[PDB]
Amino acid sequence: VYPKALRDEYIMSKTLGSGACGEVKLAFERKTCKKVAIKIISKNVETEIEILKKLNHPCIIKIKNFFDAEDYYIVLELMEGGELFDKVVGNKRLKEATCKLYFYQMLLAVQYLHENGIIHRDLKPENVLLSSQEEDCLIKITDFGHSKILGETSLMRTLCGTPTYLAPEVLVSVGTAGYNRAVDCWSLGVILFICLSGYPPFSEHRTQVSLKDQITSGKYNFIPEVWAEVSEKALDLVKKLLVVDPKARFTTEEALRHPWLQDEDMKRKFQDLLSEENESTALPQ
Amino acid sequence: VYPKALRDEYIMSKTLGSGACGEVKLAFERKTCKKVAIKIISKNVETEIEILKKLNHPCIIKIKNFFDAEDYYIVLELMEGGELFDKVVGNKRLKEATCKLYFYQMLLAVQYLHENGIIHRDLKPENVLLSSQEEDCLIKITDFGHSKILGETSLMRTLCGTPTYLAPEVLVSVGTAGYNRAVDCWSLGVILFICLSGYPPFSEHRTQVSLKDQITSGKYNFIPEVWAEVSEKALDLVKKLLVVDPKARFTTEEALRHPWLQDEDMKRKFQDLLSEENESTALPQ
Ligand SMILES: C/C(=N\Nc1ncc[nH]1)c1ccc(NC(=O)c2cc3cccc([N+](=O)[O-])c3[nH]2)cc1
Ligand SMILES: C/C(=N\Nc1ncc[nH]1)c1ccc(NC(=O)c2cc3cccc([N+](=O)[O-])c3[nH]2)cc1
Repeated sequence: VYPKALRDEYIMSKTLGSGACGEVKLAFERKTCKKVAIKIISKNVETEIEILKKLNHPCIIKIKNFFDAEDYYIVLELMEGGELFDKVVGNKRLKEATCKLYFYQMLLAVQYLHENGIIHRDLKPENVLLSSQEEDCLIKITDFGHSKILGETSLMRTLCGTPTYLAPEVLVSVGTAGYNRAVDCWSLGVILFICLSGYPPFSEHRTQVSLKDQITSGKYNFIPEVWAEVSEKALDLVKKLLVVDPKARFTTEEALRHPWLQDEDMKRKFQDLLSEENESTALPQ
Repeated sequence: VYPKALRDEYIMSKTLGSGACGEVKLAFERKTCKKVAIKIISKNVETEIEILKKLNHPCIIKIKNFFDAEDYYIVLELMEGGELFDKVVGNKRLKEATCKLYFYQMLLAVQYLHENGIIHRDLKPENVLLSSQEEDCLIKITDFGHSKILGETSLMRTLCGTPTYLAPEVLVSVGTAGYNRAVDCWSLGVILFICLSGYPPFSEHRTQVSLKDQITSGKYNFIPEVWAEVSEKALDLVKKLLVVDPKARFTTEEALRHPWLQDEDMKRKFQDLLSEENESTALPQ
């Protein structure tokens, strides 16, 4: 049975989805009679909730409520469009315009995370939720289970002293430290590749090369026929995100300044979708 | 003034030492009238205490009491010999025999840490305490302020899934992961070098090469005249600990099996010092 304090506030309904350690249910908030989603995580979820309670961005999910019972229950706003995964599965692909709208929002979300010292580390189509069943909708990033808070590092503390007794490998790691966030830009690149083409850049399908070797050489699977209808600009961005050196890789800022995203129609549609979502209280002047 | 709960149990006395964020005082336990040391740390000290409360080895300091007040107060057994630092400062050097006794204990201490999933990360002569003012004494490792508990890593969790969306640098790091403990073997190597020779292997004294370059090339400063009186075996061990590749570096096990430590007289003296320290309760048979 559901925990009493959850049943007290919400009437639980049908299943909307079902992940590995969890499941998502439709619920009705008793006070308002409005629909919510409730994510169940079976037994640092509590610290995932505190990360998410701090963040305030339209393209990142918000926690409405939380119950820590036999299992964890996370209440959030309904995302009726479901997962992005379902739009790209089975070689389905989105219009290039729709890819741009979605991707712009993802970049804004992840930029906001990185500005706020948070790395997601598990960006995938499964973790991108769509607001509605309409093509032109808002998206939100979810599932912060693998996320990490950037702070003062062990390395930074060590380098304040004299390294008389310090191991060489620690000194060598200074070259590449502080680029953990680049893992999210790589994932975005892979997500963009999938959205534009309907297939994954790295995959064991009809190849001899190991997945690991595909990834570390950066040699994505390019099938000209699938890509011919896609613009050069969109593929150019993909290529700047799938750079194997994390220091040369495009950051979210660099991506947002890329020609592919200098598209005032797309941006207008995003802004229009935002005000439509919003319900403010009346302003002076 | 000292906190009331500390004054309740102990009478505070003279200063024995004074580190950067702290100071060490002589105290008398009221109940027993026996001497203790009290380390003051001015404001994860509390988790350093919990690490130390779990460990049980004769060459690692034990916490007798702890007070978290305006400052932190850590009560421990008196180590009347003081810091090892003071035995090696000003180009002073220990007899080779004394170096072996001390170093054997350090290896046993650090082996015990690594077997128990703890890396110290700040092994230095300042953090080695001596039991008595006699040459042949027990030593204890102290100051676990930079220590880290080894556990299930982010990497291990990532590698359980398929790396479709995983950045190449994460896959590359698999080659060298799980060798963090080797930093302690390097420090031990530096400590041994200093003990045997009376001077530091890496240092900015009369050289053009930067400290960092000295360390990452592993090119220690070898002065033949200082070393001529030291055995080949002792220097051979030093060289196997000051290896720049952390995977080729000697572990504490490898060091303990080194010819330099196959010395039954040294080991006899260690065992004799242990039973002397100990006060058991009577045994059946
Ligand atoms: C925060 C979180 N997971 N965190 C963790 N932490 C460790 C494992 N999961 C979520 C994971 C998935 C979530 N999914 C949904 O809200 C959702 C999925 C879904 C599928 C179809 C339809 C809807 N819907 O709201 O209409 C849907 N909503 C929401 C939250
Ligand atoms: C646990 C710890 N420090 N932890 C942390 N954590 C962040 C910064 N320090 C210690 C650091 C140093 C300690 N030093 C001593 O007990 C000590 C130093 C010293 C010097 C001369 C004589 C004695 N003595 O006990 O007779 C001495 N005892 C003891 C504990």
